[PDB]
Amino acid sequence: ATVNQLVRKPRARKVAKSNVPALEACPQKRGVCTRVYTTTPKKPNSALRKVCRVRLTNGFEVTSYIGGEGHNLQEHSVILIRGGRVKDLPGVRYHTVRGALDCSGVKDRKQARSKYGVKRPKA
Amino acid sequence: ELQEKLIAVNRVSKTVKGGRIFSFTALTVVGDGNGRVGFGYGKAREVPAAIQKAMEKARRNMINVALNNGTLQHPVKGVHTGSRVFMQPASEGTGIIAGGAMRAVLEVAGVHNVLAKAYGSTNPINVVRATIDGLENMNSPEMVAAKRGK
Amino acid sequence: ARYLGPKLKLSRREGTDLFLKSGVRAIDTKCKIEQAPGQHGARKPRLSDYGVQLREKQKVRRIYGVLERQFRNYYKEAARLKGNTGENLLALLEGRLDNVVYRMGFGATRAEARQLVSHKAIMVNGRVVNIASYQVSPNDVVSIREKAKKQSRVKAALELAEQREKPTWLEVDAGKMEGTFKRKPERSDLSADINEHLIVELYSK
Amino acid sequence: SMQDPIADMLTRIRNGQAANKAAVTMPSSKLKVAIANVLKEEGFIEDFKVEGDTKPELELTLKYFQGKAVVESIQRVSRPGLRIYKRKDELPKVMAGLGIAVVSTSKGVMTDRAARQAGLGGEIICYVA
RNA sequence: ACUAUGGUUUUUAUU
RNA sequence: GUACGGCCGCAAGGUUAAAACUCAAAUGAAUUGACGGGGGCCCGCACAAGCGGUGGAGCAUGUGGUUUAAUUCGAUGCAAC
RNA sequence: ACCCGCAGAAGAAGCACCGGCUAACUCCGUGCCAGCAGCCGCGGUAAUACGGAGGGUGCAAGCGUUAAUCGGAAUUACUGGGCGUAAAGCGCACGCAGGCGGUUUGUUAAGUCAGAUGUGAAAUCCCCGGGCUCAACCUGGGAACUGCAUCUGAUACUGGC
RNA sequence: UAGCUAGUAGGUGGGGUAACGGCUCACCUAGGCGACGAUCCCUAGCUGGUCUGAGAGGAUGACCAGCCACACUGGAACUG
Repeated sequence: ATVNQLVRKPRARKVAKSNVPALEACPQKRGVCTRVYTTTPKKPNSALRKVCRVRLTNGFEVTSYIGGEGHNLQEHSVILIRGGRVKDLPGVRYHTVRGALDCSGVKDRKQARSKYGVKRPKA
Repeated sequence: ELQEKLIAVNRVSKTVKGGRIFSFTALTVVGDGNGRVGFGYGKAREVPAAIQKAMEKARRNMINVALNNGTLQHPVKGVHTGSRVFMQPASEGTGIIAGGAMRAVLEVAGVHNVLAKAYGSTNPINVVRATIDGLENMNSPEMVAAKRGK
Repeated sequence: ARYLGPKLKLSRREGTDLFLKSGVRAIDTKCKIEQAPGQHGARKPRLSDYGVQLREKQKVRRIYGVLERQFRNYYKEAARLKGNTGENLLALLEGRLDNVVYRMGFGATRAEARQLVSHKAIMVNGRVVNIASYQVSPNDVVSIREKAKKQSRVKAALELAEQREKPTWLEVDAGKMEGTFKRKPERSDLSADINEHLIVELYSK
Repeated sequence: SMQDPIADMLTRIRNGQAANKAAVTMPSSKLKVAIANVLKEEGFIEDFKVEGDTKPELELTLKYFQGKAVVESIQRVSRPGLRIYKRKDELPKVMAGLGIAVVSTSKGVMTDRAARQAGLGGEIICYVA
């Protein structure tokens, strides 16, 4: 734009991702859960996956994936919800945390043990 | 000794009936001695065939550039085929530095002390040309001995 | 960290002796470095295009026991007062208190020398120093504390130091275990197990 | 239409030098003959001559010595809509000291040398090498 | 003057 | 040009013109194949036309369907039987 | 705090990564299933892509995963963007209010350039003397903060007349 | 959001405060403010500082030093 045009008004601004504060600008929050159901994947594939529907006290309503070698969940069971889209499971922008609340932990590993949540046996 | 360098070798296959067959493109610099720079393209089946086919072309062309102290006399910009190259003088010892397609032109001129960057296009066949245009925009003297009289 | 694992498997993988676990059984043969050529081809099948300088960068770190973040900081401070990263970088590593305790001969390895420094047994100009990265300057006096002067490994390390190449830039007395720096080490003598076109573009490469 | 007598001054020289011409001619003005007097003193041109009863026109002669052009940069810097002003130590070192700049000042058109020697600054008019 | 339709994925060499 | 308000028209309309949602795309150029109810010069027995057939009967010799205990597994448009 | 002794290897190591980009990789099992994926995409009988196993790679009292900000980003473009088509030049004519305007003189001093006196809080960067090894920190002296005001020159260009 | 406003815009006379002004009243006048965005609405501790990159530039101002405001929600101000 010309010097005269820029002295009148500068160029318009853009914001890449930080435009909607849906999860209150955190990586994770808590949700009580309102619904449990299965979502079907992009392209015909056996990879059908369970999800939990969560409603937030800021007015947002979202869908979370429940991965972690199992499923024990029902409505009002209370779980933690983290940012994490599933690129083949449409509308699912969030992911479940198994470090806390009623969402159970996983089997013990030597590799990939910083994922989900791992307890020690008495041994 | 004649000055030479290989810049890069890339696979540049041939589309054919039933699929594909494989060839290589080489980018080189030679010319006619130090600070007398000539460029070479060559494509062939096999890598060493392409390299020599390029160097025999780099021995047909040359440009004699102003580099009378073997170093950048001033900071300079050069441009060719969307590639833009900026060069400024630096200290000698670890001062090389700069991407291979700029560096190859500097090595065949005996320059080892720079700080240089590419802008716009990083297409290597043109970054080399933009560096050789930057050396066309380089100067020598101390022109107070030529412009003024005496 | 000190890695704390088996040592000779590192030198064998670099085809270069790193002075790790050196002395006695490690002098005159049976270190087996570059003696296993494989059953077919050079085992470089493949292997990575950046393998140099990348393995040379681990070599120059591991051979002084110096960690990445500190080695990167050495590459930045080495440039001051026209010092050149092709000269001052190596003279800073050789001027470390853990290398000076190794070059004065009180440690048989740079690890053994570091383990005198950190274990509160070393002094610089009469002051106790536990920092292995302390830079020794052309007037510094380095010595051991009385609680360690008669230790077995320290006396055995001096029996190897007299067979090693003499560092002419310093002085030492073994009966007091006290020495002095007289000159900064220079590239015209200070020579290393690294190639001449490598680690001169360290980081961002 | 035409706003600035300097906006068609240096183009003639840069384009005429590219055409390998020994002389370049322009409509005359106070600042054009003030710039030419300094470019002759600093040896960037050989001579200049000015004549016309209807319109005074100024012709200056280009240096090539034995074939190669002697002026290796010809730039303006500054324009009436967006002027450049430099202070006594902010005065430029053109082509990293291989070239020179020309300034207008309160004492009249002079080099960046003559301005820094006079301990003063001012407005930019030309950049050369 | 015979011609509308035709689900998915697809092969060679690189340090 | 989808939505909301404002302006303007007798009206169709004229003007300003998003957001959410969603994908690694849209798009300019030049290059080589291949395809056409496309072009030019043209060849094949391919079209054409002068004849002989196979297709209908009975019998034989291979391939599907049907079936049992097996009624074997492939080949199977041009390129099988 | 610091000194002296009693003490015995004793009480002390993780987590991520290894088809191509991309460091280090092979064998087992699963057999489009289960379990994965930054992009190209993995898994149907050699899976270097899942789970394990044996060996390597990386950093370390840390190592890692995420919703996001700065870099890479000159792809927001001042230093430093673009308008024939790829994306933006108004279908056209005239023109108020805005932006811009030859040249000889003087004069105004808004603006520029030059010189001072005030001020620009202390921490603090950077130089540098102490204090704890280095340094975080406490500081002792310097510097900069191009600014702004108030006095005063130059008298050239721009606006003004 | 393109128009907005009635102590808004100017005068005359009182009172008020340690002192100023429409500051607060009562009356005469109709002006005043707008594309350099008035009017209105949403958001909001500010700067020393902080992080980033070679820097420019960008994202941002806990603590820190200084300054301005607040004391459950709200009015009046008084003491000194």
